[PDB]
Amino acid sequence: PPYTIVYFPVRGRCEAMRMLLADQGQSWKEEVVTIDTWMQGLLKPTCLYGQLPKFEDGDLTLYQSNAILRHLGRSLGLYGKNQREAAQMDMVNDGVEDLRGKYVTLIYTNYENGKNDYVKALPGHLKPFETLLSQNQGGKAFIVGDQISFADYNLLDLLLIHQVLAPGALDNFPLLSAYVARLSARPKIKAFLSSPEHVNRPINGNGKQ
Amino acid sequence: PPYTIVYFPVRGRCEAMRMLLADQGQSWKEEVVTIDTWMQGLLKPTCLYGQLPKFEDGDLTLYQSNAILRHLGRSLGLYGKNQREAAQMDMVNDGVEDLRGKYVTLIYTNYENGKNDYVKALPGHLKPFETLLSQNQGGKAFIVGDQISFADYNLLDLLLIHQVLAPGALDNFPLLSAYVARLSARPKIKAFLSSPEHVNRPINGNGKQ
Ligand SMILES: N[C@@H](CCC(=O)N[C@@H](CSCc1ccc([N+](=O)[O-])cc1)C(=O)NCC(=O)O)C(=O)O
Ligand SMILES: N[C@@H](CCC(=O)N[C@@H](CSCc1ccc([N+](=O)[O-])cc1)C(=O)NCC(=O)O)C(=O)O
Repeated sequence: PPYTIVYFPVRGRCEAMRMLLADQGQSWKEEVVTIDTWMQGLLKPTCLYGQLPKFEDGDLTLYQSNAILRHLGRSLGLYGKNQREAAQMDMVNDGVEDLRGKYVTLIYTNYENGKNDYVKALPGHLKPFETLLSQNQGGKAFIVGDQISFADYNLLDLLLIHQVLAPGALDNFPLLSAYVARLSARPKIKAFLSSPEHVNRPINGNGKQ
Repeated sequence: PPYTIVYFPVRGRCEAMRMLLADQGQSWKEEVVTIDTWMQGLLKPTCLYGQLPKFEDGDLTLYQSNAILRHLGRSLGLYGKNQREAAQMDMVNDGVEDLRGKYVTLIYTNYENGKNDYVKALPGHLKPFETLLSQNQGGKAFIVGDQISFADYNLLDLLLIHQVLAPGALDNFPLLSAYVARLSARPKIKAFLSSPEHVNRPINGNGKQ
């Protein structure tokens, strides 16, 4: 700490890290970058890869959302109890990222002509996570192990935005449905998902969801 | 150990982990999966996300090429000396993965009409790495710190395949140019690059590069 999130005024690739920080009783500063400011092209060239979010943790400045998540997981003790779990958490998080990428592509470049197809192939992309849960404590714990990890927050966010994209998304996924509800009931999470900062923030930059 | 790699008969997303292993004096098993076999539909359904590569350390089965790289780097001591370096290495690796995905799309779905534009935009995508190096001992050491990390093997592979795609891609990037020469000059790595299993193996599965 202190923690500072530099991002556009949307949930997008930052809602997961915010739930993590909130569920760990951490406070952070939000630096909102409007599209107008970004179009001026002043901040963009200063970003390592020309993109946001940008994260500041004390003297450390990071880019790449997944790198930020892993940093928080490693520093706040949300990365498993050993190398074996750490590897499994990375495997889970990479899967989460692959789906988010496709979700993003759908939202921003082909929403009206590709939603039906996307929702059609969605169960196939969610099944792996249902399987993962079934293999861990029968699915009554977390995605990996008995302790919540950064992967959980990223996966939770992914599942939540897909339930908005497709209402009955988890109908045929009992473990994932109970998983989402279980984590959403976590006091700090419930409070976060209920806060105005979160409610007032649109899921994506084009309003589509 | 023992290490087993289940992948297609290409370098693709496994050449990086392969150089890493070889450079660490490690040996492994190569289970080559041909297109024909893959189209038989027996292995795919058994893969966590329906894709390869698949990895086996003996008791632990992994998927996601970056999870594998991170796992090897973590268990073999190639993940930095502290939390700060590990975070920056992740930031590096994420950036490498971002460009690899675009590289992959070009080669497999739009090589002909997209190469011109891709190579034109390539300098802008490599610059960040040139910059990172200039901020780490003038680029005399590694991508992050002075110790080789899983991130270095991934970046090296990325730079090498782009050198074949666009000769002179590093003409305006002296630090990256040297970076590649040096690491490729490493005894274990140099031996790998000259091995028949590597030499005979195509970069991609569609004969393009
Ligand atoms: N791999 C990187 C990917 C980052 C990325 O896609 N960043 C986008 C924003 S998230 C998606 C997004 C886009 C636009 C808005 N908006 O409000 O206008 C919000 C979110 C960006 O910086 N775009 C600016 C640019 O490239 O010039 C990561 O995971 O952090
Ligand atoms: N995020 C995953 C992505 C894995 C991925 O894209 N895997 C591809 C192979 S690498 C790219 C590739 C494609 C084809 C060949 N080939 O020889 O025909 C080789 C490599 C795959 O399994 N495709 C099968 C499928 O989706 O059905 C990772 O990083 O490991």
